[PDB]
Amino acid sequence: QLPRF
Amino acid sequence: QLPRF
Amino acid sequence: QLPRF
Amino acid sequence: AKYTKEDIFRFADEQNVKFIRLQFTDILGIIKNVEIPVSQLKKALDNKIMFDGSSIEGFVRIEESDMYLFPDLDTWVVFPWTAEKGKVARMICDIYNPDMTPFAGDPRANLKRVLKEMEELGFTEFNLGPEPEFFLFKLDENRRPTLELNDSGGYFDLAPTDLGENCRRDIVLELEEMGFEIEASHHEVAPGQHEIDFKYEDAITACDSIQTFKLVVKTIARKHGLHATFMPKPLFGVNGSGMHFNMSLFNEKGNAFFDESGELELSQTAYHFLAGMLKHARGYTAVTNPTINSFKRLVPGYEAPCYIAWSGKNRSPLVRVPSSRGLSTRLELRSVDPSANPYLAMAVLLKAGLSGIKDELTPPAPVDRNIYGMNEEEREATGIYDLPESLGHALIELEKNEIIKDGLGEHIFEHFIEAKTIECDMFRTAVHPWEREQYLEIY
Amino acid sequence: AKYTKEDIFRFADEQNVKFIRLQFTDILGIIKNVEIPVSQLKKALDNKIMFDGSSIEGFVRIEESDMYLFPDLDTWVVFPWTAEKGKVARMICDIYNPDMTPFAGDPRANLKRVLKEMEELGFTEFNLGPEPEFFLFKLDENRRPTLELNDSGGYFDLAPTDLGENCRRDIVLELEEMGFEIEASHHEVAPGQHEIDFKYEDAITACDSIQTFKLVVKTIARKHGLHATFMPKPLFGVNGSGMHFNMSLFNEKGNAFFDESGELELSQTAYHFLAGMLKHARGYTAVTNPTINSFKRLVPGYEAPCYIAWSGKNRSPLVRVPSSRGLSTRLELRSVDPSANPYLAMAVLLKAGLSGIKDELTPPAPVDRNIYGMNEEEREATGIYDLPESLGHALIELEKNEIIKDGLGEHIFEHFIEAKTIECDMFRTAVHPWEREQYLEIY
Ligand SMILES: NC(=O)CC[C@H](N)C(=O)O
Ligand SMILES: NC(=O)CC[C@H](N)C(=O)O
Ligand SMILES: [Mg+2]
Ligand SMILES: [Mg+2]
Ligand SMILES: [Mg+2]
Ligand SMILES: [Mg+2]
Repeated sequence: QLPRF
Repeated sequence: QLPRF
Repeated sequence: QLPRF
Repeated sequence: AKYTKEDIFRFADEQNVKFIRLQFTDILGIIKNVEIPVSQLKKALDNKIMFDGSSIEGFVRIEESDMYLFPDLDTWVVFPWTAEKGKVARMICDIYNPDMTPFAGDPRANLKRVLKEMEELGFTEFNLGPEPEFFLFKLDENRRPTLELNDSGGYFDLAPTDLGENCRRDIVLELEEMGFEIEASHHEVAPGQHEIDFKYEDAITACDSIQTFKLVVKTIARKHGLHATFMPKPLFGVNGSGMHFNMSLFNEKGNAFFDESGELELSQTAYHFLAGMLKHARGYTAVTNPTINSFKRLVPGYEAPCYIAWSGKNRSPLVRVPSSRGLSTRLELRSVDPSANPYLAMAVLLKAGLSGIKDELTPPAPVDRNIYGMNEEEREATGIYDLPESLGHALIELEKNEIIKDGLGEHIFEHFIEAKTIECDMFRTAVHPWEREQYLEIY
Repeated sequence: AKYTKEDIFRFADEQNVKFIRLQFTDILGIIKNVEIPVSQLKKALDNKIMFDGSSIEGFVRIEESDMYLFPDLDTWVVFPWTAEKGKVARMICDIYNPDMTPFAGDPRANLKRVLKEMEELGFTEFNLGPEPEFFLFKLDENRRPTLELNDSGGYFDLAPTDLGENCRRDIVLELEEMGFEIEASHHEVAPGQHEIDFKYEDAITACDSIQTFKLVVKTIARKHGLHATFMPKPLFGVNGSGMHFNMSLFNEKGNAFFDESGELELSQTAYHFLAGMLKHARGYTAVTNPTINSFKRLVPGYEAPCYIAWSGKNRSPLVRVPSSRGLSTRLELRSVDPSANPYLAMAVLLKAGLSGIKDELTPPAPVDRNIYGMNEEEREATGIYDLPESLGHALIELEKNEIIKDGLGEHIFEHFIEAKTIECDMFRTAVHPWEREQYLEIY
């Protein structure tokens, strides 16, 4: 879902 | 006027 | 126009 | 009148001072000053010193303008770190036009004008207590600040301890020696973050104390090989620095915000002030948070305010009402950061509160349901609104609001807008290492 | 039909390939691939390979979804840098649902759907010629990119010269060997910036060639100890990198944009396409410029477009009409950057042009008076409008426009917005060294 953060 | 720039 | 300056 | 001319001359003679720093504050909040020998002191007390007023405009100055340097006698302070070759003293000065009229572009004169308006409406004084927070960083070999904090402390923790160091203790001791009314001092949530609280004084005196406190803290931190910074958010993922303002309005009888027979023991004047403060918060957010780094602090999860709401007990409300009552009744605004100009912030806040009182606006109901629980859409249905997310949006909100413009004055408003737009343009076109780390290899 | 299954088997047998990279492009534009041995090639040609389609969604993927890997026979290319232990070949593949239906979230399938709509309206093909520009940086000791450019060249200058190096010459030679139609190659305005031009092919073929060109250029630059980057603006104060698109629309007769009897030798179809492209430019600016760094390129003074206007000869227009006519009549869009996904950009541009043709919109008069001369207010009176200044504003414009949503599809639109809003938030809350060098000692 959100591994960028 | 613009020392910052 | 002026990339020298 | 605490001091007279003769008192100042006697002090200069007895303490053996040879230098006087006639200081003032520009639009951007930087402390500036003209330095004169003691032999000129008499002339300084005659309001005959001329200087370039355009410096008040900051870097956006264009034309040189001559202006007078009316000093304030009550602000006479002698610095202790002056060795023996003559001491150094300062007095905060007012800026006057050559036609013997106070300069409209001076933040202190603008605050005095707003206070005059408040007194015209019927009140006596506007007491303020600030809660500034600062970070301490270790210096490098070349006496340059680094990114390493002085200690890994905690909230109200006894982290610095005894046995040397404890820069907070030395700072508060020298502030007490210099003649500062310090209420308390403690360690903040972030490591290396410290807070020192003041006593409640008048608006002008509180702002002067804020400026002097910044100067003294920076000097003392530099003395012990440290860098004291008041940047709202020096580091990412860590708590920011705030300058919560506890304001109270007084009249002839006493505190105007206190009423034993009112709801929450608050007078109708306090509710009108709350309504005015909340209505125009989107307007003066730019003035209270004038830097780009400021809006990096206004993010959820670090106790900084993010929504326009008031409460008596909530996780990061925009306006908080402390439980203390009586003569200590006050309203706390938490969106202010140490980078803001105290005079401009006080002027705009007083203008908003005065407008709310004059219009007799009804404040919205307080929120205590953890507004962070819902999404933006689920809370936009009620009166909860978001603060501006960037300095550009805050500047737009300033350019829309008229009451804040009236409270700032045309000169200050125009120069502040020009400087902040230049700052925003400079930041927007820059290329940061974040962008390279995110796209240089991927694309 | 350029190749058949038997041709592919014969090629695999004769060139002795042992690895096949079935590749595709996700929403963010990153080239992804599944690697299979040559022994599975037959199965690959039977459209029986299963993989996880959620990877197309990028990092915002949640649930694993099985999807087929329909390959394209005409995209068979054998890589030359494979040593002797078996060669490596690739084929761009289409993504299909398990119910034998093309996946709506695949950019290539979306482009095919838009092309089907265009063919339904009456046209035959959409020829495109891209003009990608890239920067070359020197690697460090640890094979990491540095900030030092490979040469201090100039616009169309003979800077790399002969006698070794000249990475542009080696790149174009290997591209010609691999089977690429290269028109020309030259040095760009910025030092270390180079441009290579392609021949005009179909939309899908042009996008595939763009992806292969990026991959090959990066690999060859890494071969010679260099880093080739397609970042829109790697450095401040220097010219950015663009991917100008020269598009032409064809019908049964020939070029639909050419009319000897029309004004400027342009058909009414060309004018309708211009009107559609200009009307929705604020809408698809987000798709054509998806990275945060992209809007650092869209600043005045570096020949990048900044205003929604078209001209035949002007300093940085949004849409430019080249002087060539006949079968070479085309419209050039200059706002596209190499970081954009070619399929999504072509889909949205085709949708905008098709909507303009269907609505028969009248384009605004061309501007040739150096719009940069006036201020924003002096040009906002006319039809000149500003492009979005940040990714967030572009995302808002996307969320408002409906035709671009229809051209992207619901799946792609939702996932694109999600990923880009995350990118905005991450960048917004970060603390950059710019702030720690502008407000550190100051505040
Ligand atoms: N404990 C606290 O209230 C600290 C709040 C935080 N330091 C701020 O600047 O807002
Ligand atoms: N000479 C040119 O037109 C170069 C344009 C510039 N490199 C851009 O990216 O838009
Ligand atoms: Mg605190
Ligand atoms: Mg507080
Ligand atoms: Mg070019
Ligand atoms: Mg071009």
